[PDB]
Amino acid sequence: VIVTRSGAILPKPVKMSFGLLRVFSIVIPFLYVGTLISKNFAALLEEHD
Amino acid sequence: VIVTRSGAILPKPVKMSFGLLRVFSIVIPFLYVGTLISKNFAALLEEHD
Amino acid sequence: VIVTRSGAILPKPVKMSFGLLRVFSIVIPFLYVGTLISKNFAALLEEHD
Amino acid sequence: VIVTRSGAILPKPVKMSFGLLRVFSIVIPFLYVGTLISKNFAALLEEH
Amino acid sequence: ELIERLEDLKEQLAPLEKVRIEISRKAEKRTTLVLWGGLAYMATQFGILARLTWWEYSWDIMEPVTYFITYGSAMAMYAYFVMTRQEYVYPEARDRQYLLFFHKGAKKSRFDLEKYNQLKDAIAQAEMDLKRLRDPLQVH
Amino acid sequence: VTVVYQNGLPVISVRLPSRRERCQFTLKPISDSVGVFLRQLQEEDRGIDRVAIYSPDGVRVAASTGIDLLLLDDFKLVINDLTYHVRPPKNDVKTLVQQLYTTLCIEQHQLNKERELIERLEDLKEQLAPLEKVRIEISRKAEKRTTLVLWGGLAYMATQFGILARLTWWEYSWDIMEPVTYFITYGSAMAMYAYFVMTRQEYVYPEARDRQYLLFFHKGAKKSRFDLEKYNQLKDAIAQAEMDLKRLRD
Amino acid sequence: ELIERLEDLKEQLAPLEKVRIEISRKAEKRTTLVLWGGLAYMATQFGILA
Amino acid sequence: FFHKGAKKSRFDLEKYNQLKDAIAQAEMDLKRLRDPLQVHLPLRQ
Amino acid sequence: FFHKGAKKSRFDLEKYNQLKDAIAQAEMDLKRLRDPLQVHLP
Amino acid sequence: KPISDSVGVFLRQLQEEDRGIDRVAIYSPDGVRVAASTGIDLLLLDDFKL
Repeated sequence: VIVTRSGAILPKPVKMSFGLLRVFSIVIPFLYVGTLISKNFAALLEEHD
Repeated sequence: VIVTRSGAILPKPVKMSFGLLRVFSIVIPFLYVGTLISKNFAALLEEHD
Repeated sequence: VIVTRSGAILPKPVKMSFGLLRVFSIVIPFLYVGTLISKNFAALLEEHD
Repeated sequence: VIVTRSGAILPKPVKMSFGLLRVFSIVIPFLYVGTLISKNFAALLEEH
Repeated sequence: ELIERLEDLKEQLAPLEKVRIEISRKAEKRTTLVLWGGLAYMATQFGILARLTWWEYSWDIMEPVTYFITYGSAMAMYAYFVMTRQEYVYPEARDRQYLLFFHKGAKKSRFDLEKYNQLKDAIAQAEMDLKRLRDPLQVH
Repeated sequence: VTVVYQNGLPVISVRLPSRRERCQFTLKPISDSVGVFLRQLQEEDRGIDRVAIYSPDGVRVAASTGIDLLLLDDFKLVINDLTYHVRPPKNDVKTLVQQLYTTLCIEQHQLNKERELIERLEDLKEQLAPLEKVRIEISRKAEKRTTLVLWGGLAYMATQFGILARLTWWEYSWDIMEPVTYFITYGSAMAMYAYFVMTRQEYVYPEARDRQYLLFFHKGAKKSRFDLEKYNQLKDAIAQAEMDLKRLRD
Repeated sequence: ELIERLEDLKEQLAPLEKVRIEISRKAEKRTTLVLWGGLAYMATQFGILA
Repeated sequence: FFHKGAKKSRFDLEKYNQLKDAIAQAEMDLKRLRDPLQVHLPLRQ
Repeated sequence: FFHKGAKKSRFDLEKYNQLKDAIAQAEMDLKRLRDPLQVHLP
Repeated sequence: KPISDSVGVFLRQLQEEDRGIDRVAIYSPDGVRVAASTGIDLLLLDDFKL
């Protein structure tokens, strides 16, 4: 990859600036939503069968 | 790569003739065919032994 | 993959003979080795352990 | 992958200098220290 | 004559470019939401099973659910191969989605895409010809 | 009448005077003649009192003219009585003396360009020497940091294997640590998608190490006051001069 | 002369492509069905373990 | 399946692919003849 | 496997490389001279 | 066409158009005759007798 056919150096690959908290804060609140959606469904369905 | 080498734009692809509905209508009958043949082998094994 | 750049046709791929059978000619004799040698391993460690 | 465009044969694919002796001296003692530190982590959680 | 034709082609290329940039922004906005919802669905499906099976329920019942989830994923990766007729790889799908959203917006604004991608080629060919005219080896 | 060469051949859809068959005719643009296409047109039908093609000023065209010469403009097609007006879908010495002059000139001009292109090749390879010396040491110090990531991933693969190895056989059952060891696999799949969505890259190892390599290298050169935009400019210009100099001989 | 040469090579293509398109249409008719059949083997195995 | 169907309906294929290759070889030279005539810059090979 | 095979069989990889290079180079140079658009040989 | 046709092709074409024609000759402004291999662009430089 680093070997350009002239022998040059590639430009820097662009990181997503402040995307780490964007990943973590789409993981964690959707994790807690998928967490809370589980308890109030099985107890709602087993007590009505 | 979406922008082609000349700088133009690649053409639009195809969708194939209500594909979601016939995928849906080929995956649901064979599930009941699978439980039918499971019922057939479960009857045949216990009756034959 | 199907057609050539010139619009021609790729020729027939060669088919190695007994390909329906040569895989089983190695699988079936060598499944017996793993069948037998772990039973022998159990019969060997039954006395020591 | 075997020949060049012209049919010439590719040069020697390099193997690194005794690299199996280098990787196997990293696999086993890390496998041992990660085995042992789980006891240390389990002990205080058993205490709590 | 060549350097006068190339500025004419850039003049034709200039005014229609802005609405193409805006349709590209629309397709990027509609694709980035899908690319983050792909992670949001997995973050949901993690906590669907994780709250249950560790200290609310038993593992010996969620594991039949678990293998069938991991097999429905293997069926969903093949269904995309049946429909789209290619292999499902992560940078070979988002580009399809972005191209499809771009051609979706190219009728809601209707900016002559077929004129645009045809216009982008003759400027490149004259751009190469102006380079080849001024070849420093042979005098021109 | 219709003139369409979408099939590669200009097909004309003609019917006859006072008849019913709208027949299509496929013919050659350049190797076919009018006066012999009209032979094939007249051998089949019956109304051959007149079959002709005129200029729109009433002048009869020749029989042995070509088809491409005819369909470049308009014409009357005339069968026995009526008219079909047809409309189809529609310095040389100064360049030669320039081509003749440039033969007498380039024989000197290549030797002119050669012993100055050699100088331009030399004065850049003189410039290359200290920046190469800095670049090799920066590349090696980034190379060790790159190599330590490749070994540290295997180190984590070895530590995780041991922490799964001991406590599934001793002090904790497999039946409770199996759901422990499933979610490390699922969280690894989520992290493999997260590396794609965060860096715009398919997670493959020879591209992952070269993604980390530039993040190491450019920052480790910027911390050491290194002008990379000199070093790649020189490697651009020397390769440009080399591909220029290869065009001289062959 | 090359456009006249290409003229005959285009003239000769027209009868031979008919059998070509026929065999292509008839051979794709098995490939589509074996793709759906490869889906069917995956579909029935999700049924028989339920 | 295409070779099986071509044997099934007796299709001569070495005629066909060479008939396509001759058309493509003619189109390559028609492409290369566009440059020196209507551009008046030297041919490349 | 090919490298240690050619070592223990002792024939040349270097000649078979450098000469098969010149085969394709000479054939390319001959095809660039029998070009029917660039008339040299009537 | 001035690039392919010759005098001997044009007079053969004019002979093919009719049948009552029996003798043709393109002369010069002078009394001399132009042969049947001269290109058309070497004929249309000056006026000529038919």
